[PDB]
Amino acid sequence: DRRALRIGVNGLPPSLEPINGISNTGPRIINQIFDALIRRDYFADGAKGNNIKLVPALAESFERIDDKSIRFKLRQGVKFHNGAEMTAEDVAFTFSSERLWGDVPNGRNFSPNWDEPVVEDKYTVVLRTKTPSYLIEKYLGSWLGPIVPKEYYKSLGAVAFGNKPIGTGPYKFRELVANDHVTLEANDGYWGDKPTASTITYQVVAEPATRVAGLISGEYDIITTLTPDDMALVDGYSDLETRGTLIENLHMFTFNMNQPIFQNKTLRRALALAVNRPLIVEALWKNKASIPNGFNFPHYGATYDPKRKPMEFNLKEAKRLVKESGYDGTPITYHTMGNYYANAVPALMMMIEMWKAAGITVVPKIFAPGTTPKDSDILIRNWSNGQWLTDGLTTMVSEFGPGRGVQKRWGWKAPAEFNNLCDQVAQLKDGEERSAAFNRLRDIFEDEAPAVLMYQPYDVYAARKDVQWSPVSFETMEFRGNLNFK
Ligand SMILES: O=P(O)(O)O[C@@H]1[C@@H](O)[C@H](O)[C@@H](CO)O[C@H]1O
Repeated sequence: DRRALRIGVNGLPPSLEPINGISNTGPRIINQIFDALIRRDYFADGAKGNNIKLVPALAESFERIDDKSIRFKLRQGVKFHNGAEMTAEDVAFTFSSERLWGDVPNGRNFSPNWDEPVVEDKYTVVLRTKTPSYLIEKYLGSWLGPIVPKEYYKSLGAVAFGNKPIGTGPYKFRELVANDHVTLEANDGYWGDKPTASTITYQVVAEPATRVAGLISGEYDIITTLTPDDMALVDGYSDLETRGTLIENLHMFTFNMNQPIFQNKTLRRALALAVNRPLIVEALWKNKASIPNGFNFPHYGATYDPKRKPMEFNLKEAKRLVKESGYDGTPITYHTMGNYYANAVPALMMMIEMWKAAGITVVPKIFAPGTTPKDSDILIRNWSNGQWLTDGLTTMVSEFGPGRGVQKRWGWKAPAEFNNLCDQVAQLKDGEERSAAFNRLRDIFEDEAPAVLMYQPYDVYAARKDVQWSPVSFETMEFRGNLNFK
């Protein structure tokens, strides 16, 4: 009776464990298998997929009890896909030190300074931080929020769980063939709205042209990760149409600052100032992508500055910084996994011409999916950052802050003021002091260039008109109240 939904995707996450799966590819599957305590209701009050409104989901209700603690009263009788009941012990294990120190390597890095949860009774749990945090609600309504089954997860382990996941969500896991496909089936025991698809298959078609062809042949219902130039060919078919939105993600490139050439900021800044981002955005994105003024976005709220000035493209100063660095003309690789990111390779080719004008030789190192390149082989690599809280702390603090990946793993030796301001904004209410501390972090980041911010992508999907689904302003696919078949 219900139609089978087929989605052609750019890739699959390494795992379906909610934290390990954090990437451009995981949420669109994880969002279907799991629910969090709080859900971002993208379409609430007439919004077109961009509403920040957080509403209770596995939590029937909640109350903030002090500046570091929230008491959650859970929905009763909700079942995981294996029959076990969702209780306070599952929620406590989800945000426990045992689960978040998985060796799940980024559980600790993305999380606030959680104190241990308190199970007050079967359906009541207090989630709390060791220091004051006014962001707890936002953290529990984000991609960190999915609730996992304690006993099943403990018996399997994080990675085996990530291959056979069990959650409470509208679609249950059926099968996975690594780097090929994931198939989910409707959970007719779902506590929320009835799932409208019989099955949902996510099938990897790494090349966009082959993926557009699949939609025309009728092998796919929806396809992901297209560019604004693909819209003309697709929209020509009366049966098909494109659906796009400006998402809360940033396309960027970053450096292995352990490498001697990038241990200092001089050549990082030359590589940053030589990029003419408005020309790339015009030529490849039809001006649909948006250049931000540092890590600065409308969904941040009180920490968004509309009047902030952008970083200027300056070839003259980039040439002078190249000369100043002593750069001897060694070709620098730029690792890119094909077009995992929309317009990744055409943007790199344009930037190579801009870097050549500055006197820098950058060569592409296109690597196939499945090839996990070693850290030592990386010089420049592309990346993206999902701005995953409706707040300024993510991703300037969460990715580039003290003790986290960019500084520890990739060796960015950040200034003292930056790291102190990162700690201060975690324990600080919105207002005048917080807003200026974020514009100070933005100024330091611009001067050090541990990464270069390209643009906020205009995320383009394509679909059959007989599949009623609207994209959301994030790197996921929401089908709750947003998936009908004509
Ligand atoms: O760009 P990919 O690697 O698919 O996913 C990134 C994550 O690596 C990153 O940790 C997260 C938050 O910054 O944003 C994603 O979009």
